[PDB]
Amino acid sequence: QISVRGLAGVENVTELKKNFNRHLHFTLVKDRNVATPRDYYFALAHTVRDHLVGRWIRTQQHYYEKDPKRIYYLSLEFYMGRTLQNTMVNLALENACDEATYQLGLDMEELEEIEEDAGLGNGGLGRLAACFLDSMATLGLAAYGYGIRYEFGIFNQKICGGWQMEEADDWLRYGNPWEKARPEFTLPVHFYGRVEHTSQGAKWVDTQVVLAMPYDTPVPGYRNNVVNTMRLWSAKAPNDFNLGYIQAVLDRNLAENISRVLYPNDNFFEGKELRLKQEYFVVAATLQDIIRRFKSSTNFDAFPDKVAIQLNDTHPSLAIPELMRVLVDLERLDWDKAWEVTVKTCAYTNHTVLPEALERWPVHLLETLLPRHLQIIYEINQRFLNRVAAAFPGDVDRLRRMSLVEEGAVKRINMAHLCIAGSHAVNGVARIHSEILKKTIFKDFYELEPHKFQNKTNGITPRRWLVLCNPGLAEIIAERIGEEYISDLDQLRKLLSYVDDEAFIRDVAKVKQENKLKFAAYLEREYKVHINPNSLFDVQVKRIHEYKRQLLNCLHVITLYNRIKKEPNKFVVPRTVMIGGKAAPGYHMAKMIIKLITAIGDVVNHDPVVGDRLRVIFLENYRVSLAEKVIPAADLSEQISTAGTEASGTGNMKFMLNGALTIGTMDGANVEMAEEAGEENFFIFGMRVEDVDRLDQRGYNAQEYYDRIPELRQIIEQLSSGFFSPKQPDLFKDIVNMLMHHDRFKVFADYEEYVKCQERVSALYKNPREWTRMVIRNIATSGKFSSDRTIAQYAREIWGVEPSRQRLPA
Amino acid sequence: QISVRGLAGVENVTELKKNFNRHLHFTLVKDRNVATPRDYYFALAHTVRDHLVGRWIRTQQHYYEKDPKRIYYLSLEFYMGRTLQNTMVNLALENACDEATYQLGLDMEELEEIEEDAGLGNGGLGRLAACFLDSMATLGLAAYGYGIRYEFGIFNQKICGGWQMEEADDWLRYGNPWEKARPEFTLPVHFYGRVEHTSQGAKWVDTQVVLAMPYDTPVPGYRNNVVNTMRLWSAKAPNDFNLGYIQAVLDRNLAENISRVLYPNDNFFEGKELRLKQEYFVVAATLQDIIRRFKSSTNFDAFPDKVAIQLNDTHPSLAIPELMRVLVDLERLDWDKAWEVTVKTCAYTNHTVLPEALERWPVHLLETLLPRHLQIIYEINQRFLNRVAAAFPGDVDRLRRMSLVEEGAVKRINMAHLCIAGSHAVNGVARIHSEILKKTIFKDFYELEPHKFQNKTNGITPRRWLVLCNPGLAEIIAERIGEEYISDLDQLRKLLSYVDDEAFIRDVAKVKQENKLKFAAYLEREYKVHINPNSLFDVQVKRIHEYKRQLLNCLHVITLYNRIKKEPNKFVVPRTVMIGGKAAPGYHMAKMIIKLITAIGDVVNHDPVVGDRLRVIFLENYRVSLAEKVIPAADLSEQISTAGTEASGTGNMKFMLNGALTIGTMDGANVEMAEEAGEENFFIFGMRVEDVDRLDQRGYNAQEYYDRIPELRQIIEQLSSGFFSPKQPDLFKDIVNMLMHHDRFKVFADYEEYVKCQERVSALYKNPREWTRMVIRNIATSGKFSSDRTIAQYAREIWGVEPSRQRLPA
Ligand SMILES: CCCC#Cc1cn([C@@H]2O[C@H](CO)[C@@H](O)[C@H](O)[C@H]2O)c(=O)[nH]c1=O
Ligand SMILES: CCCC#Cc1cn([C@@H]2O[C@H](CO)[C@@H](O)[C@H](O)[C@H]2O)c(=O)[nH]c1=O
Repeated sequence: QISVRGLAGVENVTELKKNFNRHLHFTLVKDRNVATPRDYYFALAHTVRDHLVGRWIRTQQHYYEKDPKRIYYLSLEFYMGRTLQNTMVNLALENACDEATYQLGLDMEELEEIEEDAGLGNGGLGRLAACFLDSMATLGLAAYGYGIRYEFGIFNQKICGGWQMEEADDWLRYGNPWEKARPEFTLPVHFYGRVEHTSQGAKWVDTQVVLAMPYDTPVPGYRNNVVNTMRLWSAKAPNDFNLGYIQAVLDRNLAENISRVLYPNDNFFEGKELRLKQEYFVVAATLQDIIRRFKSSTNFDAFPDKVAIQLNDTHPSLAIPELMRVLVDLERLDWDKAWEVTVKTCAYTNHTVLPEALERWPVHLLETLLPRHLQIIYEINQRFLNRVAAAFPGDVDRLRRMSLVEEGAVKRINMAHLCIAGSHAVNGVARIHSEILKKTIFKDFYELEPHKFQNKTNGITPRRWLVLCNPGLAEIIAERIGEEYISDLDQLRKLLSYVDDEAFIRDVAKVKQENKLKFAAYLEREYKVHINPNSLFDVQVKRIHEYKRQLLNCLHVITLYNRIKKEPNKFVVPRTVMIGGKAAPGYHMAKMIIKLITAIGDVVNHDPVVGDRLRVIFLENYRVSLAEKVIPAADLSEQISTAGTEASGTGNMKFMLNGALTIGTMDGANVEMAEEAGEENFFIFGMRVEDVDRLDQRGYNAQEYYDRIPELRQIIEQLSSGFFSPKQPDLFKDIVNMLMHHDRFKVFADYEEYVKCQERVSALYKNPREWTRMVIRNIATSGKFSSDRTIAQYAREIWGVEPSRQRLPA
Repeated sequence: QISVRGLAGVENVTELKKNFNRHLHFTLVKDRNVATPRDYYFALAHTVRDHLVGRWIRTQQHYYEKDPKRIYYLSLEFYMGRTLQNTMVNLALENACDEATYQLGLDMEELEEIEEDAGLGNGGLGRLAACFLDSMATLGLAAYGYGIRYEFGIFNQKICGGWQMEEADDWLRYGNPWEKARPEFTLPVHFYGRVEHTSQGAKWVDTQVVLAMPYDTPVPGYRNNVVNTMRLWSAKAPNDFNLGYIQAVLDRNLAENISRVLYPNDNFFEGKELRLKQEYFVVAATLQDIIRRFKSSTNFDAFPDKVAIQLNDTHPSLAIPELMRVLVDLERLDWDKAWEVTVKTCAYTNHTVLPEALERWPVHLLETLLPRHLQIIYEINQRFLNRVAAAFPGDVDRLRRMSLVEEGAVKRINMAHLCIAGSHAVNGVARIHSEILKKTIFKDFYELEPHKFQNKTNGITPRRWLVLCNPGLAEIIAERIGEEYISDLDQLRKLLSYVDDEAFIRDVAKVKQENKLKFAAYLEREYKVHINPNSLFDVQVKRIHEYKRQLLNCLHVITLYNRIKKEPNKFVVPRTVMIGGKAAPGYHMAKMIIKLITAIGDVVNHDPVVGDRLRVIFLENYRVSLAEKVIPAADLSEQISTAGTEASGTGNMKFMLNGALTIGTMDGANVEMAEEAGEENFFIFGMRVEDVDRLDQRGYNAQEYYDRIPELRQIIEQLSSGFFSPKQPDLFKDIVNMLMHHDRFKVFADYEEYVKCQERVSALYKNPREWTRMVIRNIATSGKFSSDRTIAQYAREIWGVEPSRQRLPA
């Protein structure tokens, strides 16, 4: 069908069809009279997985023989999504399977829709993990993702009467054809117990044992025959466990609960024991696996030349005292030497500066659960604070600020402080974010060790986020410049000499129109909701958080509605405003925000005066596979975090890649996107970081905006008075209250400039042709935002390994 | 190698080898450098399972087209053991795989040893289920086993300092290649709630929902290409379940605990809620599956002509009120008609008369858990007691004795009474057992409905219990008479004209000698224990229970030991006495018995005066696959239950089939075995049933035996005084106590006659040739004890279907 989806050679198609029928008969134990479309999905999925395995085995073999430095990416989240289409794209099988399945009388696309998302993440942090893995394999690095195999991932979101309801995400119900259980590599992990001191050193004893059983998932590189491994641990009880006989067997579940469920908090710390067990679990089991692999090559000086461990935020920060524990207590190296190895091995990536998101573990927790690690942490803190003392003599306030140990109410360990002390490199995830670390929360650490601090601006994989979700756009780009851009995204610059080409202008507009027709139809079929496809598609999708200011967007929507009612017969550029995202379960304000959005939709969508000029849709169950549909269909990308709060953002990059214009604050990667496209090709508004700081020190008084801006006062009164909630007049008193008296994110301060920048957007949209040329200018400069670039920088500047675009033999 | 294991045709062997390598590469994702013998087992197992599936699909299809009456065997236990070798035997693949694996440089036998037993049963009742399934498939009946898929089966037994220790049997750890999950046929099952009465009839509401997910296991017939289905249900939570978010997800395990673990009590009732949930669960989910299958053929008069449900004891007795519930509350048939259908559909098999084993459920339990079923039960009891009243007017004591409802302390439902009332046929499991039912516990029910009562003497499958475990013996039998006996065991009679053939005598003795050498070597390799293979192998293996009188055997062993010490230089026929079996966890006396046995072994096995004349070995972890090794190696089979307590026994049959002589009481099937072999070819001793009854009514006084039998007094004093437990002189005071004052099983009363019958055994053993001719006479008359005969009788006399030895096409 389309040229970027590979060859459909007669030999391949005939071969695919017979393996499909074999799996249906032998693996699935069905015949064609009883098979449902789900069985068809599995047969296709098993048939596609056969193509990986040979490559997977050879790649693991090549690494054994060639013995390169290995990268270990430790993360509590891997937000993978579906694997089938991605696997086909990376093996060039897409058109062959399309053809093969067509001939069997099946629709491949209808089959793809049956696959469950692997939702083993919350949002951006877990999704960066997934892009990173795809990029490591594409660049031929000998790289292993390590995490937890959660039985339940991020919950499924349902809306009932405008409120979010949470349902268990039972993603394994039908089986997962992508994983291979490896019970032969089960490893013990210890908890509780106590520390004995001997002649021979410390010993950790009387521990409970949880077993960690690994599951391997293949991660294929783009068309290079590399297939790396994502290893996820599952918790299993030992067999003498407790060993009522009955009750002892039933209690085996208290051990296995460690890997049962992903914690649904995003940018918010919760200090729960079960979460700490999860953190230790992945770290303890992964380090033994790493040491084991290293011993099959006694002399640990070469350890840092054979091993890099990346920490995906502070979730796996216990890797640091754990590496020490093993090195000092079990291998019996002296402190100083183990410490050199540790620092040289480990590196730390920070993903936020929000105070409520940082990990600070109560000492009484570590004390019970991990008494040895606490001793090690105390020792680390003591020797660290002696370097600080020595370099800044007499500065006693520095010592209390830098301490890994926080005093006060209950003593806590600051886990970020631990990571900085124990890593040779620390990085933020966009340039402005990295500067903020150096200027604010990590300032003291920077003056002590400037050479640790770096930036590695985030990116996204152009395989999932362009080829896979947007084949139409990929195809027209490939007609003009070839296919090489898919693994070298900088090549999109060449699209700049097509900015005045009339055929290209029309092709970009045509693709966008198709994606919108397809998305509108998906809204009607799967959610009985009616949208006008000629409207501007104004979309904000990401987790629900006050810092992301979904509330700012709400105020704009209500403003547009009020203007329509004031002058009904005046022309306005019509929009569909879509907003989506999950709220963490205990986060009451986020849940109120979701309810406000649908309340606004109840009023606006049923006003006959509005017609099809304005539509407000809340997109249910936002997740990876829903992003692959809505992103290509969007015209305006909303990236409107208060400046200084969005560390980087990655959705922003998804939208730029796929031909939507961006309205955004100078926050996070937005600053670098605008700089790449040129600020003229970007809808920038609102306070900079500097302005936010000026307003803080003076005092943020919301009443001031409410007094000076009549459009805003009318919205607040409408909110206060029951206009959007006629049966519960006082439903939104929490929101108005926070807006008026405790807004940490200054929603009013950006309101005026946001509404005005929004009119500039509608104006550009009235001129289809200039809208599209600006789109071409975005797409054409999105190259920097490939995770291949991000990973090459990690490889050269942190891991000390060289990337490779070379094919391995087939 | 041996002719009964099929052809090894060049085409088959070449084909087997390539599928083996395919599975190793594609299913297991290993290559030959990294594979361990466990991977080899799996590759063989997957390669063998491919041969079933085509047959499995065609058999399920044939039943759809031909629409015969279906048999449903409902049981809480399926004691399957290993599947690989059995599968090869039934498909005639054994020598081909042997050859195929030989050429790949593997030992098939070493591979077979890696398979976990499916220990989803306790002992004889669960094992009869397994023989029955094999026989139903061999006889071409359209028959389905239904049960629970336990995550943990009967516990693994370890001995630590002579005491039993219990370990979780984690049989699924590595996966089960034999089962196919079928999550598409998940069914809801209800609990708790309450009953509402409407205009329209009763409604059961406000229930908790547990989902039942089915797993299908193939059951292949012998060489006839029939492959039937064993369907086992797993408990799953619904997704809105509880829906802390965290805690709600973790609590999903309270629902799934239903299928977590098999209750380890054998011949002992425990009234625990979790057990009742298990019973309802299998019954509720199986009946919907049955009704569903029946509707794909509204008029329920034909239901009994399309469906038979066998109840494997009273465990699934709730099938009766449940069938009523569905028929009356959901299909809205009137009471009388639903009741006719129910009785005509259901039949009940009783497996014991022991009072402590019978199920009597406290009403307060059914009331909370199954309020509707209780109402239905009350109604059943009322209409039943009106037939009784009408047929025996004024007999008020009969009414209290026959009531499904027992009065007293706490009210209970007698589940046996329910089964008799609601079934068209009730059967015991051996002739004497069936007469006892008619004369004692079910006498009143018999006078009301004589036509319900039948006998169906148990049997065992000659495929597992001869061909599979004893190929040597099968081969020499086949040389003389052909192969047809394997599915027509009555043909072994022909062996009678070989009783005076010198070559046959030597071949039978030679096989026995081989099995003993092989078993002795298995004892040294796997348990570092040293045995003399020229000794008589005296074996008692079965669950540990006072009724089975392992204690009687102990007294004999101690007697032999004391005779040796009295006259050390007198010749005695040397023996290895092996005793094995599991004790239920809370059954203190059974655990004392195990400890006594090993205590006897500590003394006897280290006395230099004894030499290798007497050895006492306790066989650890007795289970199905350990039975397939020890049974063919045995000379004397010990079947020594007090007369009237062993309903049938089936081990007894295993041993007769495999060339051991039997020492036994006239109990259970022993009566019919002796009658088939001739009492001269059998070592019968002790009280008959009549004698036991005479002693009861007079009073059993143990002191009397202790006063008259000096050999016995010496054993008791030795026990009392610390001879067998030097460090805890009083260790066995519980045993001596029970023996002296509360023996419900009259161990002393049979002691004298047992010791004397034992000397007669040693005497016959001194003359190898006459020992062997007696063996030939046993083997040759074991035909009656084929479960094919048992099942043909169930088919003709209860189910109303005709068996079929016809091959289905390949
Ligand atoms: C203990 C660690 C806590 C921190 C954090 C988190 C950061 N990010 C996102 O991480 C994404 C990947 O770097 C960024 O693009 C985005 O700006 C940022 O909010 C998340 O999506 N969730 C988080 O919990
Ligand atoms: C509620 C039902 C209770 C009863 C019973 C049981 C019977 N049998 C055995 O069932 C075997 C199969 O019929 C017999 O050979 C044997 O004599 C008998 O003890 C068991 O092995 N376990 C039992 O629990």
